[PDB]
Amino acid sequence: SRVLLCSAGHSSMVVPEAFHAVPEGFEEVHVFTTDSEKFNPVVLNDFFHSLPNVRFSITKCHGLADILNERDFEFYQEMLWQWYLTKMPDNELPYVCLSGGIKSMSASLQKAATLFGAQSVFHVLADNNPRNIEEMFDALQKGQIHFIEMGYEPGWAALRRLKKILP
Amino acid sequence: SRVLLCSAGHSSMVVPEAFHAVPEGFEEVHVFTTDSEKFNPVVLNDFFHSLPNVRFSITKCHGLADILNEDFEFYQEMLWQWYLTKMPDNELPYVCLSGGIKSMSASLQKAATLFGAQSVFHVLADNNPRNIEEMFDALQKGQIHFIEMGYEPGWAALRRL
RNA sequence: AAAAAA
Repeated sequence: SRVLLCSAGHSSMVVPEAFHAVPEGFEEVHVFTTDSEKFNPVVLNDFFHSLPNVRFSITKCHGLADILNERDFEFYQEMLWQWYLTKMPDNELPYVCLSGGIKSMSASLQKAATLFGAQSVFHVLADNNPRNIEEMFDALQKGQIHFIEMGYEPGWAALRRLKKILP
Repeated sequence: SRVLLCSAGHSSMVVPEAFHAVPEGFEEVHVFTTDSEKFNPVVLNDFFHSLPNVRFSITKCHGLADILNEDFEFYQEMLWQWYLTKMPDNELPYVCLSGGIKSMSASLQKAATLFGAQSVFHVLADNNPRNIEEMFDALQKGQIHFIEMGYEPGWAALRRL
C-alpha cells in the first residue's frame, strides 16, 4: 500500500514530480496545504484524473491561508498531524515529500515523519521548475529532476497508536 | 548561554532578523550554510562587528554547495556535528531554521528535536529586506513576523562530547 | 535557498 503524503504550497507541480520519485508509482497520494486562494489544484486534478487507479485527496487547514505567528502554526501543525495519522496506511509506513509550502510547513511534516514513521522522507529539486505536466515529463527525460532522499524514519509505535483517538 | 543557531541560504538577512526575535538579542550567533558562492557573509560580518560582545561564527559544509543527492551524503552529519559543538552545554539553544533549501531547514528541525532547543522559529518578512536599515524599517512597521514553532526537550544525545 | 522545489 504505497502511500505518498505531500505538503503543497503555491507550486502544485511538486506533487506530480513527487509521484515519480519511485518508478512503481504510488497507490495513494494525499496532499496537505493551507487554504490560500493562491493554492491551485488544476494541474493536480488533470494529472490524477489521468491516473484513475490512484486514490487522490486534497486536505486544507481550514480557515488558515498564511502562517504568520505561533497560534497559526500550532493550528497548522495540529491539523497536519491529524491528517498524517489519518492517511498513513495501517500495515506499512508512508512515503512523504516535504517540498511544498513555507519552511514551517516542511519542518512540521519532517517532524511528523520522525514521530509517526516514514518509509522515506524526500525533497525534489528541478533545474527549471516545470510549470506543467508536459514540461515535467520533458525534465525527467533529461534528468533535470533531482530526488533527495533524506532518510528512513521508524517512528514510534506508541505515537502511531494515536490513530485510535481519531474518527 | 543565550545562543542562537541559524541555518543560512542565499538570503543572509534572515540572520539579523533572527537576532531581533527578542529585544535582548543573543549572546552568541552561529550560522551554518552550504559552501556556495551565492552566500554573502558581508552583511553578517558588518552587523556583528557593531555588536562586539556577541560571539559570532559562520560554518560552511566544506565541499558541498547545492545538495542534490541522498543529506548530500554529508550535509546532515556536519549540521548535527556543528549543532552539538555550538550549543550551550548547560542550557538549550534558540534555533532559526529560516535559511536554505527545504532539506536544510527540515534537517535543522530534526536536530532541534534530537538535541533540544529552547525555541524553534521561522521568520516571514513582507518585503524581504536586503540590508540592515530595510530590516529596521520593516521592524518598525510590523513587517516582520516571527513564527514560534515550539520548545524541544531533546534526549541524552547532548552528552556526546 | 524568509510569503510557499535550487
